[PDB]
Amino acid sequence: EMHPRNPYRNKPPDFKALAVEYPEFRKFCQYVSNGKVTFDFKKDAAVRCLTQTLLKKDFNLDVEIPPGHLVPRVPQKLNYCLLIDDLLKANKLTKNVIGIDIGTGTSCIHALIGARQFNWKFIATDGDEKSVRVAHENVAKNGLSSSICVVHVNPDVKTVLMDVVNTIPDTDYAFCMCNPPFGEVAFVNRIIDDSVLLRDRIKIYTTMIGRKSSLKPLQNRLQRFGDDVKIMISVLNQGKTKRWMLAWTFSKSVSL
Repeated sequence: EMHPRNPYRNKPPDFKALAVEYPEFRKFCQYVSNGKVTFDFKKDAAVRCLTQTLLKKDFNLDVEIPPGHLVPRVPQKLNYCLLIDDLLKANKLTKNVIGIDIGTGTSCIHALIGARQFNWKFIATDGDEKSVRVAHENVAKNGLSSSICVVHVNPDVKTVLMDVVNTIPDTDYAFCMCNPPFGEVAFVNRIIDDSVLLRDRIKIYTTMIGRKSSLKPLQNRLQRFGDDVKIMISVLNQGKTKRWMLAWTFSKSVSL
């Protein structure tokens, strides 16, 4: 009941099998006389290693998450990827899928997961320098330099996308992912300012959102374009997590 096509909905990771296959992960597994494998989720090292192990075993991705960073959760990021995959299916844009990932984080997890599981290509973007260092490192480790292009942006500029879409000027991109920096209204409104430009150059605009009451103004802004744009909102899995997805398109050739 996480997501219909998520491989983790009905095949939860077997921590004993992961312990056997990956020894650096089973140091964080508290195997005891209980007969089961016990795992502490309240320690950051354990969650970091769990994410690393899942990426290695299920996506052939050796990734480093450095200390003091967000620890990505593979199932939820994969849910975002699949939600984007379905809309490309409906609007039949599943040929040469070039997308733009914003705020990739330290690990470009959206870019790597898309390039591995969906064969996508990405223009990846982050505003934090150590994160772009580690992003270049991860892309080069996994050999996806021919699939993901990682670009640093100075966060001072209003534009988040127009400095990026310059990278390849003869391409009309398919979509953009974003995980906003954790207030959010200003960031997403900058994205929307880029959205009223570059109108059909990017077919579908998407972003996650964490703050609850950030939806009312943003949507208020989007419906200010009236019939010119289409708007859609979606949810995530795990229940207790509080994240939404917001998508919009000026294209009439698309259907959210």
